[PDB]
Amino acid sequence: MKDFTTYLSTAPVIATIWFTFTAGLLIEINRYFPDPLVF
Amino acid sequence: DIAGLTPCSESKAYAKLEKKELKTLEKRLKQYEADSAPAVALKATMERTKARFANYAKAGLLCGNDGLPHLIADPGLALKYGHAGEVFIPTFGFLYVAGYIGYVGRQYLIAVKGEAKPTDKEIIIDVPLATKLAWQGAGWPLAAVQELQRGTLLEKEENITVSPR
Amino acid sequence: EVGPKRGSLVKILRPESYWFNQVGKVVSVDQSGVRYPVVVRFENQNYAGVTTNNYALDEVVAA
Amino acid sequence: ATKLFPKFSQGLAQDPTTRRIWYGLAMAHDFESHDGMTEENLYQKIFASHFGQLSIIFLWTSGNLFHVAWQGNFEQWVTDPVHIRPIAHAIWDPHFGQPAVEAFTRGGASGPVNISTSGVYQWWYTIGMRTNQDLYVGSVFLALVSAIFLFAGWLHLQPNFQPSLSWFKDAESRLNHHLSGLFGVSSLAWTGHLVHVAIPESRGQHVGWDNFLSVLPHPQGLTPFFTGNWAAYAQSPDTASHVFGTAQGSGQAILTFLGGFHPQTQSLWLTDMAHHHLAIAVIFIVAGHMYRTNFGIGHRMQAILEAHTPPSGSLGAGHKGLFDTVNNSLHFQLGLALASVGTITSLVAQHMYSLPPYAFQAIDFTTQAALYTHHQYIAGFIMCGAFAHGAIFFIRDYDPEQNKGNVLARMLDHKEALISHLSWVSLFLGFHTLGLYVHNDVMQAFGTPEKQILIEPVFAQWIQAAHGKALYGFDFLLSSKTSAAFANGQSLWLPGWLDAINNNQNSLFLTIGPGDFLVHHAIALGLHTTTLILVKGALDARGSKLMPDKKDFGYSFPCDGPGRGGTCDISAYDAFYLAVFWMLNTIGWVTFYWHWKHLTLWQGNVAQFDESSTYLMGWLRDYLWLNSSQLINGYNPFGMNSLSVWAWTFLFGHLIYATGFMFLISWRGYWQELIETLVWAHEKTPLANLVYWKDKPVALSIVQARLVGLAHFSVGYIFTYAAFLIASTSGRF
Amino acid sequence: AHIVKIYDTCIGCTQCVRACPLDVLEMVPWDGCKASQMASAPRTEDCVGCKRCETACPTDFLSVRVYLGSESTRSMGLSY
Amino acid sequence: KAGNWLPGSDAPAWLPDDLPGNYGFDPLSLGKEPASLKRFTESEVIHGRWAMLGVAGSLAVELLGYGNWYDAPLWAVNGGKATWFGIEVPFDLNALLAFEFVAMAAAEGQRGDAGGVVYPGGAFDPLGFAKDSSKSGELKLKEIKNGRLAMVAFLGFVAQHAATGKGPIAALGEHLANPWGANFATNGISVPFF
Amino acid sequence: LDPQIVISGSTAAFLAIGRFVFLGYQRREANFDSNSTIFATNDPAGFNIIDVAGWGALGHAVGFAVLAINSLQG
Amino acid sequence: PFVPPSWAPSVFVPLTGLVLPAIAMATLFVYIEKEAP
Repeated sequence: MKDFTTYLSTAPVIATIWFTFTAGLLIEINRYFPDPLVF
Repeated sequence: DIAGLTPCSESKAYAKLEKKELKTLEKRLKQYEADSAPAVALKATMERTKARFANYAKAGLLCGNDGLPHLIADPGLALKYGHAGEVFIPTFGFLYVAGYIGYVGRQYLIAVKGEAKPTDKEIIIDVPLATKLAWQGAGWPLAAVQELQRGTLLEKEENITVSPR
Repeated sequence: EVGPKRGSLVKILRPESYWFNQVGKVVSVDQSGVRYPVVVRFENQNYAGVTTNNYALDEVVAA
Repeated sequence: ATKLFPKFSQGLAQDPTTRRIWYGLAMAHDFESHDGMTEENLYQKIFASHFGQLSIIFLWTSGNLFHVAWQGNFEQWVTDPVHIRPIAHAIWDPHFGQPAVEAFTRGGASGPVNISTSGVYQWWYTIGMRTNQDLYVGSVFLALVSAIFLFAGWLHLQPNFQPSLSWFKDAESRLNHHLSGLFGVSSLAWTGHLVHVAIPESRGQHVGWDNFLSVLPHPQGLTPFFTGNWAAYAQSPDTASHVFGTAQGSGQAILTFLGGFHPQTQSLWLTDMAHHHLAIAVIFIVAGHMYRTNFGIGHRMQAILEAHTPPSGSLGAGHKGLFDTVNNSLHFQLGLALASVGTITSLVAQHMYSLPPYAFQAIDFTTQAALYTHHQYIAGFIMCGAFAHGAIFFIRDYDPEQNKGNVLARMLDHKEALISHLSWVSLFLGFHTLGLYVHNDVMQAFGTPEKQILIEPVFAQWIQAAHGKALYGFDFLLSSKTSAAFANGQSLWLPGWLDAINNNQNSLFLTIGPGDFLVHHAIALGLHTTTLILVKGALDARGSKLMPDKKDFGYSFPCDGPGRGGTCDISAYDAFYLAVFWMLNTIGWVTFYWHWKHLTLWQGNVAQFDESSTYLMGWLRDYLWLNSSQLINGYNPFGMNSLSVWAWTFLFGHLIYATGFMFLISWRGYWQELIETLVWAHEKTPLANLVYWKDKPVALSIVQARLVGLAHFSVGYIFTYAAFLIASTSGRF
Repeated sequence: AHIVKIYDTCIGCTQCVRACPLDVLEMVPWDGCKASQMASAPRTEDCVGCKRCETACPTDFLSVRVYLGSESTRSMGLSY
Repeated sequence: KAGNWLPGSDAPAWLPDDLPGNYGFDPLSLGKEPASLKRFTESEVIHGRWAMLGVAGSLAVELLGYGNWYDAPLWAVNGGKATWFGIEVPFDLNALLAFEFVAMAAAEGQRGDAGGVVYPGGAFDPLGFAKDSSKSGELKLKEIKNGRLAMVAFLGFVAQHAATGKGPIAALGEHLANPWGANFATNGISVPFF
Repeated sequence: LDPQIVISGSTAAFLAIGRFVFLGYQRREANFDSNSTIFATNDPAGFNIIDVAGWGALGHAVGFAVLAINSLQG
Repeated sequence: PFVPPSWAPSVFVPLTGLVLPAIAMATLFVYIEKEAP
């Protein structure tokens, strides 16, 4: 499992998971708060 | 008001634009039934359009002669005529998140720099240390200002490589 | 016995060198009268992929 | 063996390949690189070159005057300068068929002629030309002046006439004579022409060489000048109902400062221009007595430079030794001159479109578009040349031992910081401008134009309100009636200026919105990136970490080989090469913005530009696609019209651009191998191997390839935009 | 012809001579390095300027430098 | 040292102890260079003297009843004649510029040619109040302190006039009439958000 | 405004401030500022023809500026 | 006057386009290939 976690800790896998999390957060934010143009 | 613009709550072109969008959506909706998925989707889009226009007019935005809103970038005008939510508050929000990400990355680099093989820590991310620094980066402006006051934020001239001039 | 001690860290003062103002570990100092007897090994390679070089006695400063 | 050409390089003359011809042609003006070149001979060669260039300029001007007087319609255009198109010259092309002959036959001519877009008609009509005889006399005079300049260029190279080396380095005398004589006396003479010829000719009185010695320019006759009552010269100016060229409503004043524009011609007043030239003539003449030459009084530029070092040591040694590193370096002087010239050229373009100086120039839309675009592209090329010569100065004439601790050495001391900050500015501007444009494009595509980001340019609008524009409502400085700045000009020039700036029918401080803000940010991005490339190439010209000895290889060289990972485009010449593309792109953006805003203004619908300039789809469809419908229709299967030449030029520029892409993408090696195969084919072919070449055929060099590709790119770019601009503006109006 | 120069930082590793494809460089005796050898360029009239020797040099900075000079038949590597 | 401008802060090393008005106030380190500090001393003394005379004149004109300092040159802009102490002056604006320019040029030229002299004495001291250099120390401090105070007072005069429209005495009477209700925080010009 | 009085007064006044006020300063700056012609004169303070021409030019320019400004009636 | 005749373009255009460029091209080509003594 140590090798599997080390593989999941590589730059492309970490980048994929992080961008998926950030994109999902932004998408859900725009979903529950439609059309935010100002504060 | 500011720069010859009128508020969106009292602009005729703004209302005409809203009526144009609702008209084309309603025209597209008339071709379907009443209890079908495309009709419900179109009604949801129309409700979203109404809420968006109402929220933009409620926010006190300034519209132009085209019926579209305008942003106030001058700090004085924004804080004087109630337009700080357009470009001021989001500016400070981006500054906080930008310095947040920058400080987290800088801390990770400085932490892995003293190890045996920093290149391995760069291609293979150390998730526990990175997560700890990501959670600790909430005090980035305080830590950055304290670093600047101590003189440890910058590197000396003699320790940086330069061209032979 | 002349020159820096083997295994120490020195700074490169040669302006045309890739490692100018950079730290490198001393490998060996030649005991002859050669112009560049100090051998310095660096962790970071140059554009040619080389990590070792030969510098003079005054071209390296202890740091 | 060794050939006679080139005569200035024995090494190039010994080259037995085709590279000898190309290199000899491209290094003829590189006087410092010839065989047996000294400083005195170098300066003498440049002096002769200057005279030859002046002769070429004057001969070209005389040719324009002669063709307008011969094939032009200047005598008929002056009577109706609103409904008559100017004629450049006739067309004699045996390739033209009958439809081409009747299609180009326009403008009241008897044959095929070209309609001019240079605007020389308005300029000559404003300065005083009325008949074709005046243009003929001017052409003859300019041709004789050009011949005298050519003879002077030949005479100054012969013995007993060649200037000494110390004469060329007399900076104090040369600068005093250029500030007092070439600038002040010339401006004073122009004031004399405006008061004696232009002003009386614009009021219906013909004043020429046959009657100017008996006609008084003012009814008081030089008396108020000697008595100090100059205020009498501004009395009785031209009224608001004055007709240009006639005496109807014409005043008697010769030096006024009414400001604004003429109500009919929509151009600057002649009296104000004469007063302007007089004031600047007095200022330049007075400024011409600042340096000590041969009479004890004056200054020494070396003393002023050496006496300008701050005590805190912030600038190091300050400007010590700057006099020697500039007076002894021709590339430094050329770079300074080109930088100032390019900035002045851009200033000319902006001031001429906003403040029209020639009569009936604002109504000519094609003239405005072509003149502005021409001057802006010339200014961009000149700026790139200034930075290129700065890099040449660092490689060839920089001396670190003489410039030790001054501002010049400190530039190379922190060059990494400068390049890094320029990179940050360019990156920020590019990311934000592109992001806002793509965001607006997506909002327009999704049917929600109210969701796009439209930042109002409050800073520039605030400046416009300070100038006197009351559309925004800031009401301050010249906009508020109770301000001292406003009440202090109400009796001299503010009435006309305010009446002209508040009018939205002219190009004097046009109304701006979010589209103007965004395109201005794009302009700033282009300027910063071009400056980044040029500055980085000039500072890294003497060496960097990749090439610590780049100063020993010269300004232009191919590369350092494939070693060290690769050294492609490492010279400063390559930095200039990559910067030319950014200059063309920046000028393309500024000219696109100018053309679209003025097109929407002339068409009477500025809202179209204000609503479609925020998203790139509007720029691509409403400006590039909407205005090219008439251009590409110049020739089709249904026939052709006078706009077919612009369509051919459009396709011509596209072809040249695409041809440049070949030299830009494909590189030498493949071509050299192909050439070797062709050499074998010619050598092994009967009835053809008897005809052998005198120069061995070889592929073009890397530097030559970059230059050829850049030249094709620039020529195609310029011809394509000029053809589209002239065709769209001429067909639309 | 191109200008090929050898500087005193040469360690006598003989890699530049082996990488030369037209036999321009050679090794001569010397007393400035442990190998007691130094690179030399006595046949620069045949050098084309491929800079393979510069690529093969391991010193920082390089010990062998090639400067493009007057082009000729041998320098351009033409078989015609 | 006369005192400490920041109680508990070390005084700058480039400031001498015997300098008049030496309070150690120099956060920007402008007087670090010895040559620059030499020019700044005479510059401050000359500025203080001019400001003292200007403040005294501006106060005297309004105290006597001949308008404020801002209304003083108003006669030359719209058909008026200068009145000094209620006496008519027969001099136009052009004649005043020539006389003042020549007189000031001569005076300042001799002063500049002297070589940066701060304390001339002799003909400038007919009463002999600073004959001995031992007792001039306690009198030079008074001059520099009054000069700095008058400089601040003149700057305040200009600021209060540009922000209210009234003269120095008029602003004092209004403030004495309503201190809490009429100050810089109530003019609407100084602090915009108040 | 009389032109003769203004021009004469302006020229004489600037020649006076050039001969009795700014002569030493100009001579000291000209010395430190460091084929020619030496203009020897019998003036005890070295006020040669070059300085006279320069100061007279400044005086005439200022006098004509004063005359012009007063001529504008402002 | 300085006005050229009506037939001037019909003679100067073919001259400047075919006579002058051919002579100039031939002269320049001969000059480039001149061998030094």
